[PDB]
Amino acid sequence: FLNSTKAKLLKLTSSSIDPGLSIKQLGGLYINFNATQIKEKKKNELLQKAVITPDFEKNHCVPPYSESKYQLQ
Amino acid sequence: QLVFPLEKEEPAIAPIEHVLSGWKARTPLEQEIFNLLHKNKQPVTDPLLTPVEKLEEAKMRRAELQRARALQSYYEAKARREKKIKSK
Amino acid sequence: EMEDRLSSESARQLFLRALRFHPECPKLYKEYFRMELMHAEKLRKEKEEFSEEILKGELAWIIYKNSVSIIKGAEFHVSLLSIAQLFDFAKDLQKEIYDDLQALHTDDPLTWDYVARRELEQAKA
Repeated sequence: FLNSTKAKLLKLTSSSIDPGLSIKQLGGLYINFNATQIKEKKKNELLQKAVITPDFEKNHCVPPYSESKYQLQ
Repeated sequence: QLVFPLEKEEPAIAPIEHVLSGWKARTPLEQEIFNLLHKNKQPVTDPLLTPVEKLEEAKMRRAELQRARALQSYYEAKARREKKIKSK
Repeated sequence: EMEDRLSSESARQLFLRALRFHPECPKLYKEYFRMELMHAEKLRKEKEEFSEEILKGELAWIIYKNSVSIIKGAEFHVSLLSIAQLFDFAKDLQKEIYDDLQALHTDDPLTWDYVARRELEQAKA
């Protein structure tokens, strides 16, 4: 995909043109063409916003699970 | 249904080959490249890929287009062979 | 444009415009230098299957002089030679650039080193 030309099939030059940046140097393509990286990031970012935290065992009283809208206001 | 104004409009995105005709030369590199090209027989841009504004010299350019069109047939006719070869 | 659409002329304009946006990028010059030498190989095989100045690689030689003028560097001039050796045709072009390496680029260690390593390239011991 990045380098699969028909000039490769018809060998007419000893070399090809090299773009410095590569797919592997980048994160890679978003899509696959044969028989997940962002979903790892969403999974990781969501885990960082977790109520189970460092010093969770240290806490003496757990914060309440759910509160009414009136009490929060 | 009637659409006004009646005159049609060219699509939003020009496909490169139309764009490259508009460019000219100002830097010393492009001057020397163009001068060597024009003193020879080689053309600056593609005849078939780049359209132009719609006697004996015009016939020759038509002949040049046919040879250019014949060439692209040849490389494509060439390419199909190894594709059949690699399939085998 | 080159390797898929096989249009050498259209690829030239995309390169030439690219240099005006980025006048100082050496990578653009090397790839443009390589591109014209690729264009020479296509024409040499074209003549065999059936203008003289381009077939000699003159059109790529114009790039070499201009690129050296803008980029006054020892490593860049040696770099352009490396692509030149890769193309078998027009050895004079490799000869011309190599000769300019000693005369034009002096007082810099890299040029003298390259000449040494080229000379490097029980009885055999």
